[PDB]
Amino acid sequence: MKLIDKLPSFDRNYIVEEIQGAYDTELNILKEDIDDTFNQLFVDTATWGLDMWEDILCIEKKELDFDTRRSNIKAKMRSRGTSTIEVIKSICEAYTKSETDIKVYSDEFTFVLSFIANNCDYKTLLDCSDMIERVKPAHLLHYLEPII
Amino acid sequence: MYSDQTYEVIKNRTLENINLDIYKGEGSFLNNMVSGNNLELSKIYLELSKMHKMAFIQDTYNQFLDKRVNEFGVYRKLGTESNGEVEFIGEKGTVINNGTIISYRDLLFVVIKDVTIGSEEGDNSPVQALEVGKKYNLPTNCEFKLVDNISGVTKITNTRSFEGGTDIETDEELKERFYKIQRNQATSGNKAHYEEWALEVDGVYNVKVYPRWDGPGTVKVLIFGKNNQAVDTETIERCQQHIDEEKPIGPTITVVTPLPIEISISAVMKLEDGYTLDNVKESFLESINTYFRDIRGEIIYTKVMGILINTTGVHDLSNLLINGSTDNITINEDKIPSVTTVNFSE
Amino acid sequence: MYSDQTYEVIKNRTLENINLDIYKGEGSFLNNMVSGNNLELSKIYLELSKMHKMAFIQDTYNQFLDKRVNEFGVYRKLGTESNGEVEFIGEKGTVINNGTIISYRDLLFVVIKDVTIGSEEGDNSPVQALEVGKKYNLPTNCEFKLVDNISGVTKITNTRSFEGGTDIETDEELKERFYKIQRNQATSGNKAHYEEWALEVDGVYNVKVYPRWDGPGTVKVLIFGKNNQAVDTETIERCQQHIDEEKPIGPTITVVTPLPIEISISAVMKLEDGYTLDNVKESFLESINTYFRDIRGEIIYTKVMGILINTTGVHDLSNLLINGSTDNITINEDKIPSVTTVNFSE
Repeated sequence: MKLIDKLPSFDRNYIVEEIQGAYDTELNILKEDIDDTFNQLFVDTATWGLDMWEDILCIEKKELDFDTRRSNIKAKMRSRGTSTIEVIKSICEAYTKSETDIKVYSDEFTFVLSFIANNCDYKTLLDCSDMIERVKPAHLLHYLEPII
Repeated sequence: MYSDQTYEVIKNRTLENINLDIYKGEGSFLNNMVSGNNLELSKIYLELSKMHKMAFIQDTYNQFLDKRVNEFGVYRKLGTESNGEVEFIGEKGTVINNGTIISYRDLLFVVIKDVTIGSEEGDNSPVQALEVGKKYNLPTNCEFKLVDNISGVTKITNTRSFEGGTDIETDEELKERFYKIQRNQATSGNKAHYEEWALEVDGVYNVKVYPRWDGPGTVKVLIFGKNNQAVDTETIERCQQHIDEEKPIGPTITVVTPLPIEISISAVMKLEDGYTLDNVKESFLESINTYFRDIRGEIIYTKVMGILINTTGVHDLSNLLINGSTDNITINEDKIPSVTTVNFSE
Repeated sequence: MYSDQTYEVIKNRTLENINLDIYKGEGSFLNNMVSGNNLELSKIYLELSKMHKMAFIQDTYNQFLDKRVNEFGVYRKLGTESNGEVEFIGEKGTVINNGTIISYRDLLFVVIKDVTIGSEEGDNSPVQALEVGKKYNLPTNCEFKLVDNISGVTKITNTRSFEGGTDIETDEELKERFYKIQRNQATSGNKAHYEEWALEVDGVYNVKVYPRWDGPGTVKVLIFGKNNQAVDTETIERCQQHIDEEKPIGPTITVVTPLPIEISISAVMKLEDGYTLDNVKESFLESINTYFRDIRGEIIYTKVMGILINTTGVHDLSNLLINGSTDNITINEDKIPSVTTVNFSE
């Protein structure tokens, strides 16, 4: 309807109306595609574009939900760093499933964690120790101590 | 590219794309049919050009930056309303309830607590700005006017300048704040990151970190209050728990405060006419307090005697003694002089 | 979806959507104009697909990737210019002021210190490379040429090799660093954070961190150059001082560089017709150099023999020895094989 308004008066026949109606339907399709792509640009409004966001994050996860994917993307970015000892203690006590006391000496640069042996298994203890070392500073050394 | 893409260029391109029996010329039916769609495509090209600018992190709008920071978590600051205290002058016994609004010029302000004129509680009531902005930070001695007329109230003025009025954080300021946050992260050893948490306490303004004070891994925290005046014990404690909350893994942390140093002085001087011992004493103690504030390093005997003779009312002085000696007094670190004894004899 | 819509599908859709009493055939004027419009629309759809690719910047390199990396906090390390000192030889009393320009081949250099030939301050003046790049790291005893002719100056040579010319950043290196950081789950005070600190330094292609190498509070930091090469002592010093600026206070950090392993080759080889010793020696030198670049583990005496016989102009060889032996030699960590002696005879 836009072009026929722009088009001259003597071209007001039915053929022009039909062709311009088809072109206007094509315009609507194109503009809704443009809007969908612009939504895909933003993380919140993207639906199928989150795959490349995950690829940039270098983490591969099976598709579960768009909101879940966005939450995982938000979690992957920053949200790192243990501000104090309490962060590491709280993270480790989840694996140990028991209270843990720390005896840390600045002169020794030594970290020690005491936990009940019966509560936490050997394999999960090794996994928790590897995760701690992944978090624990290179100079510091953490000691896993099972209470007998 | 997009600048090259225009209605005429794509018109010629599409005319070349279509080869057909009928001749192509200006004013042709098919010419107009193609031209309209090519104008549409030029509009689409302009939209696609704007796609680039709106997709970029720079030169974003309010909603674009809002989405980016919601992804990043560095939320924009909306500003704070100005806060101040005004004095109500009028008929005694007049009661002004809470929620009353006072207007100075075109600005609008609201009174928080009830104030009674002539009451024992006083005629001063805190006033908070209705909206955020630095324009609400009214200075001292502003004659506030009631928006709604209240009998018994005549004049309203503020004894203190209004503070707290902060503008809305613009896009660019939050942008460089986010960039600085991304470039620099909290670290254990960099004294800037550690002293940042200590500086978050308003009482202290200078923070010093002393590495290797009790062996390896030992960090000594030195803080300075207002103009290097010791803060209260509760302030030291709360700073201690705060820094411990943000301290790294397994340090030994000790917080110290500036230590006042007593000063005892004694001198024999001849006072000028019309000047007593109390006047020269107060003037010299004020001057020497200023000097103690501005002195760095050891106490200088000659500076002290010069500021003493420069004190008005001093004609001739002799036998100036500071803490039992006339030599320069060495000031240790984190120590400030404090006048305790003044012995002036005429 | 831009990919869902394709040339022929949208062509047929446009043809079908309008009901025509006119028969539609191939090569028709209506068909030709529909084909032209479809060509333009397919160009638009391809451009939209390219814009989507640019937004996700997967394959093609563009400013979008660099800006997004800057959003994530990683910065493109442009590099540092090479630094060195040259000797001015000529008539005594000539003064070479600051900013003097000296050119070696295509490379351009600038004099940093005002040096007078024959003065008590010496004839040596520091020279900094005018551009960033490893090509400016000239070896010692290189002859430099004055861009601007100065009377009384004859010879310009450097007593030592130039250093400090870190290579200019490439998009591939930045992308690899971003990707490895993406795998890296860093933490304030963890091995990943230290290796990221090492990555912040110019010329640090590879990072190796060894925790508790000496036990309590000790970190062993190992770095490599391009293609697992050594790094100059200046780069190590800059890296360690930057780390100490950001590292936790108290840990002991040791930064080292790989050291080469010298080898000597002795063999009796019957040369082919028309080939001299120098040509085959140079060809075998190139072959063994690229083999060392492509080697991993230990040098294999059999690979050495094969890469010697495959050399052009080599007919029959005998008694091949690497360091006087036919046994494979282990190439340990932070160690590379270096060719020092080549002994070939017929």
